[PDB]
Amino acid sequence: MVSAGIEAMNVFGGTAYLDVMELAKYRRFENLLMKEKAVALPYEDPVTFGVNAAKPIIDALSEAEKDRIELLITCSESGIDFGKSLSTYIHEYLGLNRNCRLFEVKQACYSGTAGFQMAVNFILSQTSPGAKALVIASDISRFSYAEPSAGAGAVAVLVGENPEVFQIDPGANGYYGYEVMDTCRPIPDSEAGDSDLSLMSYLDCCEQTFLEYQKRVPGANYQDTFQYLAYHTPFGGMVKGAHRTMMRKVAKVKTSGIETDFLTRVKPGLNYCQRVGNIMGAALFLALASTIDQGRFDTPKRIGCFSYGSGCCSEFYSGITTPQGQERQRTFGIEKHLDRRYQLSMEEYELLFKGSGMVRFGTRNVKLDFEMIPGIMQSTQEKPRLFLEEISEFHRKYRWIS
Amino acid sequence: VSAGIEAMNVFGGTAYLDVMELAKYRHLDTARFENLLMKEKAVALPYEDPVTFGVNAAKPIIDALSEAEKDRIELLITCSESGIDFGKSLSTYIHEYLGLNRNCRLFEVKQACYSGTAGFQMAVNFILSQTSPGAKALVIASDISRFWSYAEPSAGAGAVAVLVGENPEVFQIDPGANGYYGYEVMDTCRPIPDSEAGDSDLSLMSYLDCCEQTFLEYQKRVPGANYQDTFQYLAYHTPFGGMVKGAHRTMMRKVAKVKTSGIETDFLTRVKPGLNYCQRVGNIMGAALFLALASTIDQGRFDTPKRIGCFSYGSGCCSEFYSGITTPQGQERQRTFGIEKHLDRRYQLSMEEYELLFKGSGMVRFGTRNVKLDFEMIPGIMQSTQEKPRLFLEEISEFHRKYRWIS
Repeated sequence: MVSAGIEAMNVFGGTAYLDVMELAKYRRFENLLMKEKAVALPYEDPVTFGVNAAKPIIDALSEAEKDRIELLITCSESGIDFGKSLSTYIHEYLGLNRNCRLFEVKQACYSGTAGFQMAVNFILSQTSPGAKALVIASDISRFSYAEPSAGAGAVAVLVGENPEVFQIDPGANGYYGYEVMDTCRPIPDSEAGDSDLSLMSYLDCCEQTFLEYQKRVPGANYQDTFQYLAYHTPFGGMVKGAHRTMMRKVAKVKTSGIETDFLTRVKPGLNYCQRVGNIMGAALFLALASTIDQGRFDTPKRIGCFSYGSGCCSEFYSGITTPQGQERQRTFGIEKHLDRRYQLSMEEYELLFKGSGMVRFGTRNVKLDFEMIPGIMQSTQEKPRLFLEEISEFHRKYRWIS
Repeated sequence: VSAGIEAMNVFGGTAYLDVMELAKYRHLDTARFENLLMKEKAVALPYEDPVTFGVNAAKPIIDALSEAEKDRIELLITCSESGIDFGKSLSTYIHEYLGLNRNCRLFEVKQACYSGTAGFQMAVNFILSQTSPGAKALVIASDISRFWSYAEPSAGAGAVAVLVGENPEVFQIDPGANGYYGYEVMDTCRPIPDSEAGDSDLSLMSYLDCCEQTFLEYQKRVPGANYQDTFQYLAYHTPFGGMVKGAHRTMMRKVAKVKTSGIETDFLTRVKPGLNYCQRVGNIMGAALFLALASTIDQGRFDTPKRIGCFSYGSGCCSEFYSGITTPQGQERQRTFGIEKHLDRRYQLSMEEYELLFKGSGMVRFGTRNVKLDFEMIPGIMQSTQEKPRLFLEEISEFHRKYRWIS
């Protein structure tokens, strides 16, 4: 009847980043498909990241197409308020039409997929024919073995009725959730709990989501049905591990062919995760976007996506991306934008770390210095970017910088 | 395919106090209270939280379902601004203690008091999408107020659970009949763990702006819609009855453009029913509109199917106006939950008991890592009423919450 999914998607992978191994030295042989991690500056927040992710999408839309954006869901665990959604600020600085539902969803790293699935149902519901939605997953890590791994990033996803970049397979969904005692975020500016069960639950969910998908999609098969696979990816290493486990557990193939399957179906999805680090609720979208830019779509290919969030909830779902989709995605130049970011030295990193306190969950009044790390602003010369200028009686003021 | 509320129930606290009594005991200007239609406010005990409230709201709904119907619950959204964690959703704990099937999406939505409606509208679209035919969803709006001065007597605690599905006798929504409107505004927000801040200076102006613009958007999509004749009752986000009375008046002048003399009558026949339960509970934030909807259905007249119009607002802000039909059968279903009876059975705090509670509310405070709760800290309350089993917070251990059923 009516199709639904991603019409466009873009990644904002920070203004600044550091070299993961360098930071380990300055602080052995883990070395686990990490290379770079993005780092939120103090004049940056989840609004900044979300707006900067979504701006290139909105820029490319006509005035009429933009006014059809009628749902803006931001997905995060880096909330700035217990009641005010990040979506309010984002709605303002992207200049969206007021005829728009806006809110924030939260379930650890499942947030993005939850937001996306609700957006998809808005489209399929046809409660507003021709409408679009914008789902923005945005997370940052402020502040031992988590520090070099923990990133900052956002992925914006425009959803609608002509989804050349990722047309979902309606109803082809295996969702699974249950309460588990796991690493959570019970304190304002930090984490707590235990990643001791994390992997076990991720793998449990990974299996059970696919089995639920098979139950609703008869004939589905983990090896042949999917030409690429994308996973919630905190770091490449554990996804490589989880893929291996899936091929033994579920696909039940011989050990010798697994490395090949990983390289052809999963490695493309992992490219951008190495440039940015764990971006939590945006990690799966990042991997999806990596998959689409780094893979091959001479003809339409099916991609299977697994989403997981601690606590926990999870979902496995799938969609088609076409040659035209991949073309659209290339115009955003994600890789080029990653190449242009500013590399912190360890000394600069220390100035940032000691400065991150001035913007800390309770902060009522603060004025930010964009020159606090002198080189960064006037360093690249690109499209305008949003930054946090000040907090005044808890209300946030943002500024465009060219 | 139809969609909407198949059942709905309210949990209005274990304990409550008399609002005027609390104003006196705090030595406040009684005048600033006198026309606001407030009587009682519910108060979360320290052994209660948004999970407790949510679970207790939803339990009777789940009890009334067959095993098979319950296993079709595939979406659990909880709607709050009283979150307990930056990433772990209240839905995880609620999913556990209601015993739902693991084949279920779960998460939390947040936009001030719009949270509930946002959750409910996403749930409706799950049903209309037919991505899982026969599936149901459960949307639970749950908020509590822990502890500026003039908010204390007004600020309540409560939850409303809403089962959404394909045979909605209690509120069948009108698909696409939706006027949503939002924009950024500097308003009263919740930027600190256990409190509020900002300014209710623009709040009313924005609530009224939104109330008008949502209906105009609704008209734009529903040609022929009319604020007076189309809706046999109207429900609003209601923090307290007084401002909804005011906002209805304003709407009848601004939008319906009727003569001043007939407005009081229109308020009494179309709005006053919806305000009954709010007086018993106080402002329950994201659940307030659902509370008023439930009040409307229990207290109104549905000899024949009536259309109800609902206005949802949340500071910051976002808002939506939408409508549905409720049938005589719907109102019957709703009566089986005995909401009024449950409100009658709550424990009334004295001011001395209220002080013990207030000084105790600190031990359960957003950052709390380890605590053991005393259910006898206010001696009379537990073994007071004799009702179905109820969930309470027993302990927090390394940030993980443990809950207990008490018969």
